[PDB]
Amino acid sequence: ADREKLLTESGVYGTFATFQMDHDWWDLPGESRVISVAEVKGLVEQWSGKILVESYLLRGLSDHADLMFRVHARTLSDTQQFLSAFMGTRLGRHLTSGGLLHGVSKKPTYVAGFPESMKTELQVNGESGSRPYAIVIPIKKDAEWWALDQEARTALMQEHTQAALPYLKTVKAKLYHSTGLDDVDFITYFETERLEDFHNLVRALQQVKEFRHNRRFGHPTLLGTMSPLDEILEKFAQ
Amino acid sequence: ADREKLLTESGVYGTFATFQMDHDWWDLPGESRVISVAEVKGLVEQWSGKILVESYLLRGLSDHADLMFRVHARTLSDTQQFLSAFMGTRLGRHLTSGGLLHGVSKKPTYVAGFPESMKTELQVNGESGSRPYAIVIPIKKDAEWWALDQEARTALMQEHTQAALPYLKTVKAKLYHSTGLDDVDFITYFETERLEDFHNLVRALQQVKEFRHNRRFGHPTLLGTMSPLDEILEKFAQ
Amino acid sequence: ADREKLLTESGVYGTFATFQMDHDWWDLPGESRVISVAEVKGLVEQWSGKILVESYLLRGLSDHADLMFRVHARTLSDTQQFLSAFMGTRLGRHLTSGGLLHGVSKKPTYVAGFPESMKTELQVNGESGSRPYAIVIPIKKDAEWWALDQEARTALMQEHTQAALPYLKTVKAKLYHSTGLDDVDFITYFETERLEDFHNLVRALQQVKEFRHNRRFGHPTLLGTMSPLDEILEKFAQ
Amino acid sequence: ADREKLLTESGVYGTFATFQMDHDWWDLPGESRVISVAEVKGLVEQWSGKILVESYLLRGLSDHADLMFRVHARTLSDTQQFLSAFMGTRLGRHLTSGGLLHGVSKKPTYVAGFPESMKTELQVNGESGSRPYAIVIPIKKDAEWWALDQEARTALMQEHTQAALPYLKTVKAKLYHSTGLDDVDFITYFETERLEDFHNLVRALQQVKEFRHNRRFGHPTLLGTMSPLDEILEKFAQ
Amino acid sequence: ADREKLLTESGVYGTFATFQMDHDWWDLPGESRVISVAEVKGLVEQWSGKILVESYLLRGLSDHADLMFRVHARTLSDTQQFLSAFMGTRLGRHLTSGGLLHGVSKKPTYVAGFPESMKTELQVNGESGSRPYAIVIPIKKDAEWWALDQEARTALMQEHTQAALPYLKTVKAKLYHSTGLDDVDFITYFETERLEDFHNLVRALQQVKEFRHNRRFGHPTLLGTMSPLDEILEKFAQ
Ligand code: HEM
Ligand code: HEM
Ligand code: HEM
Ligand code: HEM
Ligand code: HEM
Repeated sequence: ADREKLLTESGVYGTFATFQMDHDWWDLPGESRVISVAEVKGLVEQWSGKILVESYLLRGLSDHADLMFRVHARTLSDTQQFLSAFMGTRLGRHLTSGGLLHGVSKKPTYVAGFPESMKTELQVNGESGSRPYAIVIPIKKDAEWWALDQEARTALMQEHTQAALPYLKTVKAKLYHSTGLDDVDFITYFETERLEDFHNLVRALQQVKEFRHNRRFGHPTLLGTMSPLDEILEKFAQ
Repeated sequence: ADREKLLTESGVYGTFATFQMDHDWWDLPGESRVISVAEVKGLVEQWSGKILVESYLLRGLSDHADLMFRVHARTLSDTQQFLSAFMGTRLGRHLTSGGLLHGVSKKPTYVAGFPESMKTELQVNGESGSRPYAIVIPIKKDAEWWALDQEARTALMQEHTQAALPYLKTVKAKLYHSTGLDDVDFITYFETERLEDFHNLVRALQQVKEFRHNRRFGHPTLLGTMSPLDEILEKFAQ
Repeated sequence: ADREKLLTESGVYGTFATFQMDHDWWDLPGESRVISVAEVKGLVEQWSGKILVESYLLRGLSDHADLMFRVHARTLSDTQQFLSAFMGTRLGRHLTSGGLLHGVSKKPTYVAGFPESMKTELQVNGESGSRPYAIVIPIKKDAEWWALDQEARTALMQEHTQAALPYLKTVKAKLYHSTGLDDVDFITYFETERLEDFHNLVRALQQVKEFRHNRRFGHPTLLGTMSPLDEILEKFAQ
Repeated sequence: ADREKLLTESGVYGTFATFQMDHDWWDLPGESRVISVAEVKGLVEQWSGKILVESYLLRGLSDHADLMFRVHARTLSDTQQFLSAFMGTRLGRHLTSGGLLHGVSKKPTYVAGFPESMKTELQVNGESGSRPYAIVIPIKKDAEWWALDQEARTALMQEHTQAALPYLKTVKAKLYHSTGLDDVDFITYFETERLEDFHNLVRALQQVKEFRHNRRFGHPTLLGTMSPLDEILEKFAQ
Repeated sequence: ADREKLLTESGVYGTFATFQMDHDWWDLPGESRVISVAEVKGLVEQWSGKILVESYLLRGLSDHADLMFRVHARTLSDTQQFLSAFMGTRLGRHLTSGGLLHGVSKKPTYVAGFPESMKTELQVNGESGSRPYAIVIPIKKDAEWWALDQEARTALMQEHTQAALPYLKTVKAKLYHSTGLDDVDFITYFETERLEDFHNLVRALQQVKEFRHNRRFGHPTLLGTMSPLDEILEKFAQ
């Protein structure tokens, strides 16, 4: 059950790591490539004790990116060790590291102050399907947002949540608190089988006032398809 | 007829994919290059069932770009599969992927609220010629735009449309709704045999108020000439 | 006389194309380099029917640039074909394409509304010398500029023109209308034997109000020396 | 004891130097790599008279960076000579230099003007552990900050200090005065065993008014693990 | 004495050229590298008639840069010819050219309008030492600055000069007028034996009003050590 503990509980660090495959990877024979896929596969299993790693095919959906990992760990030391080991494998040595972002999952700041009916809706179980699309949008808030007192922010966030409620059924959302660990305040992560819903979700949110306090939004916006690592890697060994 | 259903109907995803050819492609003999063009040509025909692909020569018109595809598909899964297959062909292995943008085609938001005579003019058949120039300008709206109510935006869009009406006859326009799928809100796409008209069209639009709510406009602005894939690729195999 | 028709008449497209030579070019023997200069020389002659090409030594004057062409053509199709052919020559295959900008030459928008004495001074023949320095500054206007009515813009332009009049004799100026063909509204081009004069010219213009409506100015500012192609290329074949 | 004099005394220059390992490093045999690690190790020891160098593993924590040095020296001349020597070693020749920033340590400008109890708290010994995480955030103040008089700035800094006091015990902080030696005003450096606390510390500080006078903040924000040089380099010679 | 005429007189153009050494330079044997240093050394002496060149070790002090020349010439033609010949030497062919900026030295615009005591202090001889640190900060003024009349700017500059007077003794300053020749208005250049003083100088200047009319400041800020060309190049041939 500890797999779920990393995915839901607070205190857990989440890292998003992007990679792009070099040209000269394909100058390697398909034999050696398949051997290299085995190494990576094996390294991940070795770390299955200390961290949970999920993989996404970004190739053909996000610019300048083929692969993303989402890594859950209780210390970033562990995530560092893993990612460094990964980048050291034969396969990793032909990758170019793109972006890298960290944030901790936390007990919610505002939700207690929302009405009880809104709390009930937030508990009712949302999207949960196999091989969803996944989106990742990093966000930095403006100075104005921190200047507001708690009551003001709580009210703006209630408005946010209200706009989003109709999309709970078809879009799963997870929030990571990132300030100080890199150049952004939050990493937002989403899963959905229907991208048009996620698009409508973001359009709904562009109406709420809070959404203009986002000094940075995307850059990049990462789009991909969530899949087992073997499947993604096996595609590269052809 | 399903080819036109992808080009006109709502719900269809449109992807714009840019590529640049490596120096070392030309270090390959003209024989192997012509072989490689056959592979790509064949791959596209294999996907002719599930997607429609159109090609544009950007070399010599847009900076740092040789080729662009506009890809229509009902799911971005299919577009992903295609693009990844493409990038894997021998030809694709010597390409560097530039930008990548997605947006869904939608039933119009404001046009119902326009006067009847304007609706008639929008129906009257515009530009439709062979081997036109094509332009692509990605756009992100400012926060102020979303703060406006529906009535205010409808009025601003009627003004936009009015400015553009005289150009219907010589410029074809298509709009893709992109928010959430990448870093922009819209992808605008245009065809014309006379670039002067398109330039005059944009100047006319720079007068309307709405046009200042474009927090981002171009970067890149892509200019090319639309042509059959064999013609473009054949040029690279010389 | 048609050479002058391309340089002065309206409707003519002007393209500015920058290039930088790769390190590995020099790894080629001086024999092959001279052969390659012949090929380029020959290609230009073959296009002398449909376009006019002029060349500028940017090496040592503009950062990250060795060569610039200014190409006049009546369609960008023809400019595309040429530049693509050029980039295909053995010499072109060792070049890295820098920036690329287009604009059409047009009948003047404001000059009719100026006083008659100012019209006469604008007619009086300015600088025209061999092997001048050449400068190219791209410009994008701010939203405020388009919000102004014609009367306001004509008055601001009369002020611009007034500031510039004393420099007509030692600086030649040409303006290209670029909006919609790339990320800028204008391409400005100048020739002078005395760079201090051009520097004073720009200083004089930084006083006029209109000059603060330039949301983008330069980036890059291109400086070079105008010369026959054979002389530039010959220098690289040593 | 002079090691501590460099780390705490005023007048001492501090340099932060980032590096990333090239792909072709791994194309060298493990033999030669181990040789190369010996050379660097030896160079550092030769400079142990004139400078103190500390090392941080950025690989897997900061994007596009594997290694950082923090170098203390009494002249930047010495730091120059060392870094240039380092970049010349065989290992250094397969590195790509990322960012580089300098600042001098100074006697505090505002702390004398704080209340006595706050001064006592600042003296009380904070975090001091082995192999901490390290963070580095470069900062540039806005024009408004310098326009304030000394009294206004003292008051805003007292507020900053207050917000940060609870974190003294679990976060060590060091400030370098950087204006004029590069494009920023300050380099901030931190050590902590608990990244959660650092994150909370930055959140607490986002409430104070002074924190909005930071025209630039991060870009990059550097995150790593502090460790002996032999251990980091050893990792690369596998 | 004409060496000093280029360094002090008006009308003289000054060019700042930055370079970085390729990895593959060190793949050349130490024999060939020392031969290459001879070539460059000789080329400089051949141009000793027409231009004065001074060299600076940027490696280890400025990011992404190893070498800088400051070149004084009466025409930029001569600077262009030199730099191009330089970049063509075997040594220059393994260099990557970084930034490049030009500006003319001019008779002062405001100093006549200052009080007489301030004029006397400006005459009293400042810093002049061997092998100083050198700093170069490019500056672009904001639109507001040019909107001001001459009296306003003279007053703002007197305030600048007053803030700076105490540093005349330990910092030498030189100003180049750059508008129109590249993307900035001024190139500022400084020599000092004590970097702490220069830092304090810039801090003192950050309090004057004029200093917030700098729309761009640095990017880059170049820091190095001034030395004979032999010594710098010799270091690279080891
Ligand atoms: C799927 C529907 C969504 C729901 C139900 C939802 C709900 C919430 C809730 C309840 C919070 C408050 C967390 C707390 O109390 O600590 C929150 C925060 C946040 N949400 Fe969403 N959200 C949704 C979609 C989105 C989207 C699409 C984005 C942006 C792409 C987004 C961006 C954020 C950000 C940046 C915060 C943190 C703001 C802050 O605490 O200062 N959310 N969301
Ligand atoms: C060729 C003639 C043109 C016509 C007839 C036209 C017409 C329209 C119409 C009717 C809409 C509203 C669609 C809806 O109801 O959702 C629209 C939207 C839009 N148009 Fe155009 N347009 C033209 C050219 C352009 C050009 C040149 C651009 C920009 C390069 C442009 C940019 C946009 C954008 C960004 C929107 C989305 C507005 C929004 O919903 O915020 N149009 N256009
Ligand atoms: C020889 C000195 C110059 C003269 C005589 C001159 C004259 C003019 C005139 C008459 C126009 C308006 C043309 C029309 O009515 O369509 C114009 C437009 C323009 N000029 Fe100049 N100019 C000079 C130098 C410059 C310089 C140095 C720059 C900037 C580097 C510049 C930037 C522009 C721009 C961007 C426009 C287009 C403005 C608009 O139409 O919205 N000019 N110039
Ligand atoms: C417990 C941790 C911290 C403490 C105890 C602390 C305390 C202080 C104190 C006392 C000063 C004044 C130095 C003087 O008077 O000359 C100062 C300056 C400064 N601190 Fe902190 N701070 C802490 C954390 C941070 C953090 C997390 C940041 C930013 C990420 C930061 C940014 C700065 C900056 C930029 C200055 C210079 C302000 C100026 O002189 O304009 N500090 N800090
Ligand atoms: C020894 C210290 C300095 C002294 C004595 C000094 C003095 C002066 C003087 C007298 C002028 C006006 C000359 C004229 O009439 O054109 C001037 C201009 C200027 N100085 Fe300084 N300066 C010093 C340091 C600096 C520094 C550190 C910077 C920036 C890093 C700087 C930036 C400028 C700029 C951009 C101008 C041109 C202002 C304009 O004409 O718009 N100066 N300086």
